[PDB]
Amino acid sequence: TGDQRFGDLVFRQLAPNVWQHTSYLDMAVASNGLIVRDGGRVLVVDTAWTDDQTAQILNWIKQEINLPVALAVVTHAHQNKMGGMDALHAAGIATYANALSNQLAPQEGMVAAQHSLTFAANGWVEPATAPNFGPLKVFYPGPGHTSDNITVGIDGTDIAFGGCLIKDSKAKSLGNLGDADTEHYAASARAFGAAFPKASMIVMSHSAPDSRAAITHTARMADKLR
Ligand SMILES: [Zn+2]
Ligand SMILES: [Zn+2]
Repeated sequence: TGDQRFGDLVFRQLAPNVWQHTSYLDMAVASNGLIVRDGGRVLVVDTAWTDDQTAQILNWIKQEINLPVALAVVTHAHQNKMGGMDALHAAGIATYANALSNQLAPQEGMVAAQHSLTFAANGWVEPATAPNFGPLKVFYPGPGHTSDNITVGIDGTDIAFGGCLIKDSKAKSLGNLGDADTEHYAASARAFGAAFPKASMIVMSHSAPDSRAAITHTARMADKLR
């Protein structure tokens, strides 16, 4: 209830101007991103697993929102986040990613975003690299899930997007591979929480939106790794 199926994708409205988009890849693994309505334009966080799935995202937006997609930001260089970059570019959408994500993308078989984000030493995005991001507040919490993994808060809402960094409050593991920073993971998770201290709805890549318990639980799980 509240979920719209659209082809093989699923869309859930989280707020008047925010939807979660979900795509699947058989390895039947879900991956979430965000769609944000900002006045006369749409902003997208993360692609779907594939170009064709991402094109469907844009199809859904055209139908349900009917506003031009101005830009997209992807939160790290893995297929579930950057797999549909070509689809974004073919639609004339300006794309942004961590400079490191763009550096890693060719090795991961991903297409690099058109623009590179860089970050101050306190983790907040450098304003000039993220021009006209509207309500999107982009924060690099430090290495965790990956070295390049970044997070996005939505001003005007209680929503913060933790991507693959944050696991749900009942997650039985962190499901990291070799590119995880198991030393700094805990601190990065907590940095994310501190960057968006008022966010009460935490959106993440691999499960439904959860409370702030997702953040503290993730950090506590990561504490066991150090
Ligand atoms: Zn990942
Ligand atoms: Zn993931």
